[PDB]
Amino acid sequence: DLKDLEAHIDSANKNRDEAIKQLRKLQAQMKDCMRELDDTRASREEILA
Amino acid sequence: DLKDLEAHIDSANKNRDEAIKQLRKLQAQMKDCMRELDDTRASREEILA
Repeated sequence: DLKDLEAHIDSANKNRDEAIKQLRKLQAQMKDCMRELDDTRASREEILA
Repeated sequence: DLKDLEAHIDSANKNRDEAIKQLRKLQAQMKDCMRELDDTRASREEILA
């Protein structure tokens, strides 16, 4: 049980890394989309107008 | 130590929940920006023409 919980801790930490890894990639992707959406909405709305 | 491992699993799972909670709010914003960019892509590509 100790080794099972120890291995489970690695799986729990590994599972947390998966969600954290996606958050890191999603954050970089969201920031790029948010930054682009800011310049695009500020430029496209002006260039299209 | 077995009971102590449960705290690490709870703490590790708690940290993953925090990242998942923040990722959920950020993942939704990323998809929202893509929708505006997609709508602006066709418009900027056609309105500019």
